[PDB]
Amino acid sequence: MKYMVYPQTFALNADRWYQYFTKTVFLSGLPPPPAEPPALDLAALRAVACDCLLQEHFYLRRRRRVHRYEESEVISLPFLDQLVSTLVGLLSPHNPALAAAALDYRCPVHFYWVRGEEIIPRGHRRGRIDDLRYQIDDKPNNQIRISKQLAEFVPLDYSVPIEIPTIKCKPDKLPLFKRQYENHIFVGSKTADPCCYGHTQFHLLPDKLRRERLLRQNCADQIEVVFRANAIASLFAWTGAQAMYQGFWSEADVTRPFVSQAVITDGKYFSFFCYQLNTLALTTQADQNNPRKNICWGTQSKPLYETIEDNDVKGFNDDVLLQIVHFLLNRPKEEK
Amino acid sequence: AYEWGVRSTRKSEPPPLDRVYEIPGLEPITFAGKMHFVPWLARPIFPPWDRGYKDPRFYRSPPLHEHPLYKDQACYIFHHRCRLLEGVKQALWLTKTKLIEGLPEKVLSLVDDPRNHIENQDECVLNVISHARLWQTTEEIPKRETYCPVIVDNLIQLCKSQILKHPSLARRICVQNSTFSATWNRESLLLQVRGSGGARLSTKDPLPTIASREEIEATKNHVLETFYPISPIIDLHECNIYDVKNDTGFQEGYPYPYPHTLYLLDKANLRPHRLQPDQLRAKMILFAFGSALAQARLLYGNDAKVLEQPVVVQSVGTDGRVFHFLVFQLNTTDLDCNEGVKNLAWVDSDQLLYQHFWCLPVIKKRVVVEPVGPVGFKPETFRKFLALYLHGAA
Amino acid sequence: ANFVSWKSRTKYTITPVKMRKSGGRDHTGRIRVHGIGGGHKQRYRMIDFLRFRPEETKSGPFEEKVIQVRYDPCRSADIALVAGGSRKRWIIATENMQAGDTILNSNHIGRMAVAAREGDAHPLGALPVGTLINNVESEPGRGAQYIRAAGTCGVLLRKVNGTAIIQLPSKRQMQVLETCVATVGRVSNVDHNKRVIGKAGRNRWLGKRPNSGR
Amino acid sequence: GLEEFFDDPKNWGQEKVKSGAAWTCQQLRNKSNEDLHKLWYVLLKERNMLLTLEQEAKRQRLPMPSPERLDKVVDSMDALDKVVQEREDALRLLQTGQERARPGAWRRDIFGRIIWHKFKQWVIPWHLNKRYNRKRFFALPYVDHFLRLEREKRARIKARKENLERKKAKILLKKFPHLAE
Amino acid sequence: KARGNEYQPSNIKRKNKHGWVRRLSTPAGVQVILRRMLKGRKSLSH
Amino acid sequence: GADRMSKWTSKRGPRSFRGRKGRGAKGIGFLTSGWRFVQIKEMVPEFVVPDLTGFKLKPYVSYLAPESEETPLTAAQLFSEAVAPAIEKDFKDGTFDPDNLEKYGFEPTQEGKLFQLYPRNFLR
Amino acid sequence: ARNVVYPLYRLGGPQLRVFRTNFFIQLVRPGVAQPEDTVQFRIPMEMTRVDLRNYLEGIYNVPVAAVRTRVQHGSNKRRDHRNVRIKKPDYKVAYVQLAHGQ
RNA sequence: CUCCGCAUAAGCCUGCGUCAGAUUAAAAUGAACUGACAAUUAACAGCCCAAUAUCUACAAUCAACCAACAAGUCAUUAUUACCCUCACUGUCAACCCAACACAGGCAUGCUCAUAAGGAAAGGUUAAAAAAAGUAAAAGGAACUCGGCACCUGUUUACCAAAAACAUCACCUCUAGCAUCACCAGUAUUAGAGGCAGUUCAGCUGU
RNA sequence: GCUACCUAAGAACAGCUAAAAGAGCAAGAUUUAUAGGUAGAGGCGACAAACCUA
RNA sequence: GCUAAACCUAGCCCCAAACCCACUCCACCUUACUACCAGACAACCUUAGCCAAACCAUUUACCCAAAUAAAGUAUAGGCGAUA
Ligand SMILES: [K+]
Ligand SMILES: [Mg+2]
Ligand SMILES: [Mg+2]
Ligand SMILES: [Mg+2]
Ligand SMILES: [Mg+2]
Ligand SMILES: [Mg+2]
Ligand SMILES: [Mg+2]
Ligand SMILES: [Mg+2]
Ligand SMILES: [Mg+2]
Ligand SMILES: [Mg+2]
Repeated sequence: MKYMVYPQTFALNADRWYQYFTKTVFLSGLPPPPAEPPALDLAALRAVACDCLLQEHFYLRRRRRVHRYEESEVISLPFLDQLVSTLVGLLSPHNPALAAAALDYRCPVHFYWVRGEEIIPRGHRRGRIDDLRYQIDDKPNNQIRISKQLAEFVPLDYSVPIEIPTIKCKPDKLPLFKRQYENHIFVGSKTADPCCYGHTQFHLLPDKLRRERLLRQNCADQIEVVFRANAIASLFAWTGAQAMYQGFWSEADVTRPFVSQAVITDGKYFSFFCYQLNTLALTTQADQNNPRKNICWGTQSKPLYETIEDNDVKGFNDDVLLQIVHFLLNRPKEEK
Repeated sequence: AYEWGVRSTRKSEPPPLDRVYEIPGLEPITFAGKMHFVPWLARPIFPPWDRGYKDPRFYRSPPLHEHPLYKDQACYIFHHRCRLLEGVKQALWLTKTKLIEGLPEKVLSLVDDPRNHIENQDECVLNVISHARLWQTTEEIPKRETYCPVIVDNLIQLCKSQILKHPSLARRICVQNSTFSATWNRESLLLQVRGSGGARLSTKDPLPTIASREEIEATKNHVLETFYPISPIIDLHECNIYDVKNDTGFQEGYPYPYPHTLYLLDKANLRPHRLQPDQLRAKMILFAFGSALAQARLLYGNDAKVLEQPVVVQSVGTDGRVFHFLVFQLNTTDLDCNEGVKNLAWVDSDQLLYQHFWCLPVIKKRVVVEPVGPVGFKPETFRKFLALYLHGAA
Repeated sequence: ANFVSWKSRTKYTITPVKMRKSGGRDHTGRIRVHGIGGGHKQRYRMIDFLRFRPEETKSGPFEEKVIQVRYDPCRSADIALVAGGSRKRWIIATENMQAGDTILNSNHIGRMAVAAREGDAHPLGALPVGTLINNVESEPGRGAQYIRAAGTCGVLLRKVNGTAIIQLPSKRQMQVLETCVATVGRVSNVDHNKRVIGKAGRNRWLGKRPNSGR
Repeated sequence: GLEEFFDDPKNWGQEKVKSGAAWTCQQLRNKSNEDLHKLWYVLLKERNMLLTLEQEAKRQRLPMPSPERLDKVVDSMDALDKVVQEREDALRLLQTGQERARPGAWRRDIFGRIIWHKFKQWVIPWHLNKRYNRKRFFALPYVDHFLRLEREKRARIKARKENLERKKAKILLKKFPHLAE
Repeated sequence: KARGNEYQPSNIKRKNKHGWVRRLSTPAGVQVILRRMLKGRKSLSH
Repeated sequence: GADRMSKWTSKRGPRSFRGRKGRGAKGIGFLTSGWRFVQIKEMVPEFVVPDLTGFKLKPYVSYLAPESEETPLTAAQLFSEAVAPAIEKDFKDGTFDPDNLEKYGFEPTQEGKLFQLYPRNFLR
Repeated sequence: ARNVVYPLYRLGGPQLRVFRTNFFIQLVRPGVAQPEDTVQFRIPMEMTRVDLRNYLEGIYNVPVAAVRTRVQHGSNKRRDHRNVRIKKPDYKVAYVQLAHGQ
């Protein structure tokens, strides 16, 4: 029996609980720029971004009526697919790694890990020690897998004063439920695939977590929590699976950081996250005197656009678009 | 003549009415006042009940003839699920087109030189096959409903890496969920083609005309082959409620109005649900013809004339392992009569990317007879796939 | 739940229809015919026995092309998918019926005996005297109920005063009107009888369970 | 706020909490409908607080302070319902002359008993209601004998009770002879 | 080899076989309910 | 072996039984395709809570209160206090006529009213 | 409200309103450890979580973020002196999470 | 020691959680009995869907090649109608049907020897008889009812034999037809009947 | 809810010769979960005159 | 000396007399006690065997409106039993 961890969750303040399960410290902003001692056609990237935003909303003729409860799967989902599929092509000249990268569409990502212990409260097994097991079954809208690892954002032994949140009750109160089924460690493709490293992941929040619904449920403060919880869980699962694809596990911790990036949007508001996996030693034994922490960087959600009227996009934010480009321009450092 | 539907399964006939109804001037006492049935009173006759308002979940539609779009003349609609009995031969007659085996010299020439081939093309193509047939999911053996879409998407992504060499490739996008509609008459038969499914490769510029005027005129000698006693409209949806409208699929101002290529997937796990090779090619011709006709009617109006500037549309059809390639030129919109100029279609068929794939090693007497991976890979097929993609940008 | 017959479809189609086995029981749930039970699952193909059935708008004789000839689990004879105009249907296949062949269905009686062509359907009166026929109907337009099994064929002995005398496969004379359509030739699978079941297990596959009288 | 569910912090721990009398029907009858509507929620919040205290007392295995407060609050809310129901009842009689708010009818059931059948609300007429028609609001002749047995069973019980009462009266006279009257 | 284990509990079977709706479905079943009502059974049916 | 006496509830039976049976809560919507539940705002009961600020009545009544006789309200008493005065004045002035019962608050029918007395269409 | 017929709603009809709700709830101490923002209640069987959120917000002006409910089975094991089962009543438990970080 | 174990389904219904007990097991800590208190929180699962017409020949088996027969779980379109949202219920346990020396029964997934789950000995003595196991001189079945080594399918028995029944083939018998079985079949069909290894060598507490 | 037969829609079956698939050693006339049907003048029965909650 | 013993009520029986029953709210014919969708299923038809004839084969009883008497009479019946 293990806990089903849902990256896209309705649980209040889920990000704080997910930080404990993954031993992740969350910092505001993005990672420090990579120290370093073919111009970017911003006008062509803005045009392509608006040609995908307007194709789904306006130009494309729909045979049937699109209801409010289908917009996320009928308009938002196809838009994200084209936006990623086109930017990667346009940015391939600037980033050679993109030309050989693997682009996935709604492929599953699985990570199974043990964190902490519990005393069985009831039954014939009462009193015995049992490991707390967790499983993440994620399905990012799009994700880019490369064959060469990206560079770290900070050193492996990087430390911060921020403490990792704790919980005073059982994880079940999040709420979290237990189920027993196949334990999968999956990066989006089998181990035989040479593209076993993660570049960027694109997540579309489900309609159930839409900003409008959260506002009318007295959960305005939870708008950012949903974004953070999605990033922490998904990127931890992705980087953790990547590290376990290289033979690392709780008793043989990673000897180098495993980083990945995520873009989390609801179709209009975008958030950008960076995650560095520094340790897999999360069991009570392996984590006894482990100083390493996992780090996640994130920004506050910003609207890509304000409104769409007919064939005109009003309020396009180039800052949000450029941030998407910056994530897609990150490349694995070449050797001497 | 044997009638279908046994009596025991048909609704029981109404019970014999009480004889008090027969007697004139007598009002049968019924249980309607009680609001429930009793066996000792006569059954009431209830007037037809109407809800009196609209309730979507309990809506009833009017009789078919009363529908506003009902027409006395039937229209035969070809859609993604239509399977033609005569296959390509029926498609050639329906579209008034002449078939040429193989692809055009201009298209193939693009891939003739090595400078256009992708680096490690065979190694890259082999990885795409292994990813879609083996690595993509946790399942041991991925099914056609998953690998067939993935293999085509990845192949398009592989061909999309040539934007570095050819900057014109930046002016094309791949559109999902687009639908087009074209209506035309053949020998007084009203025909329609409603296109849906697959991927539409759109470009900002029209494709060059494959055939010169001299070849276009040579088509007059060609006589459309006929099949008797099978109708040209067999296996088409005979519709009486329809709208005779032409739709390219996008509203005015779409930056990518020209359909460069149509990708059609036969992603059905069960073999009966899968189209036959010839039937799939017939769907490619009609969809390619439908997209071209929608463009011609848009630019040149609803008139039925030989086009001064023909429209070229390409189509690729596959079930994940077998690929079919098509280049269609819409020379004429005057389709009502068989005689005259005819459309040209270049078709390359039964092109195998790989003969077989082994997801698990074949072991006989504890010896690895066959290793996992593509079997009988034929890189020539991908060159034809690359040639169609490069066409118009190289 | 009480027995409900699967034979409820009211509209003809060539799509195989899912069947429900009876197990030898009638609607009361009691065994009526013994030795019936189990077997392989079978789908029903609606066989059209009124060979001369023109399309709704069209009338008069018409032709059909044999798209396919295939095995039928619901009968001993083989069946043929025939396409004419815009309509397809299942018919019984003759001994030499083959894919691609064209067959004719006519309801016209010529002044003399028209040439006998296997797989065609003409009125008994039109058929030459002394020709092998199959799928004969008792009454005009009733539909073929006789000589429908594999390899069976009746002969048209004589035509007298608007009626035809035919010999059924059991060597019994039958008299029907001359406007009764029939099919020229023997039914397919002439070698049906030759086949040996061989194994008791095969009987179970055919849906025939043990039947012990005493 | 959430503190409304608990008593005045001063009262916590006190053995008793002095409270006034419960509202009587006559006192409430003088009040207006708008006042009764406001009094209901005043009583409702008090009832929830007392119900909360009652449960916590069980959890703490201690006696509830001043338990009669809950009895008084339930009495007042019951009186408020009666006063408001009487106003609606009287108004219904004047405008419609209907004794009951909910329509119904006397019916026989499948067992032969006579029952008052309360009507339910439906979107379709009864003759088209598949589930409603399955109900049988009549009894067949085979029910007649069981009705007689049920009636005779009732008569036997009634006869025994009346006989017992007369016997008790004779026992009473035996012990108290002056009661002869 | 097992003995006395004829009962293989199934709620669907128990309701369908002996349920209230089953008893009312026929006149004999209705009389079953009537007899139990007369006897004063606490449970008229399953 | 089955327990006949115990109350039948949604906890008992197989998965189909447990899902179908409820605990008496009123439905607030319907199920669409894909077992998606659509909640109808109007079906959800709206609590009408008044403003209790500056409200003098409290949960209890002071014991120093004159006990009074209990007189349940009746239709006649309501008529004499709410409808009789208006008719009495009009009768003296001769304006009163039977045809105009509605002037004094009589409702010929309940149809078209938001709150209909019979059949009652409003919650307590 | 409980033990009262609900007026049937037709598409496009007026809002359903309850002027004097007869729902009474108990705030209870959690038997186990709960999050700081979680409040536990015992409510009637007929009260839905939607009712409880409106009930608390409307009557007590308590901002409610999330509400979850469950049906606690009451033991039927106890037997009286007549060997007749004694039923501890089933009750519904609600878990309310306060909004605005309260 | 492991014979399992964990989970789901089905069944069961609070049935070893806290507190208390004068109740209970061989046991005046334990407690599955009694009293009080607490508890299982949905994402898993259940609970689904507007109408009318129309569409649906091509198995599965790594589905590719070579093959078949018992012939197969998996599909629509047209027009009309439709703007809304996350309710309700299952969620505990050492558990069920039994038998009252587990005598036994019990679907599915995973683990394939366990990371999970368990204790054959109340103490002693070491008589007979009895049960099981192990070892056994020489011999090696001696003395004992009897050692060990016209096709197919069920049955009692079991190494089994035998017979019985079923059944392929075979044979006769009845039947010229459709809308509830036979059969959505049609005499190459359907139904009802009949079918006529020892010895030796070798090993064993027999 | 046992059992016999049947219906609907499911499920299970390691290795070894392995052509042939077969109770060969150890994929079938096999086993098995669920729901339903046949009721005592009866049902069901590869028929023991057996079984149909002793 | 233990185990126990002892008790007088609970009610019940037979008559008489009188023709009984039952809509707080809510739920309940679907898997009863389940707020909320186009029904259609509809009831009526000799009681039988058997107390006995010492078997059994026709044959005997259970109701139709006043206690008594006519009268166990007329009468029926393997003219037997018996009615
Ligand atoms: K239990
Ligand atoms: Mg729940
Ligand atoms: Mg779900
Ligand atoms: Mg559990
Ligand atoms: Mg252990
Ligand atoms: Mg022991
Ligand atoms: Mg001992
Ligand atoms: Mg020896
Ligand atoms: Mg001897
Ligand atoms: Mg020897």
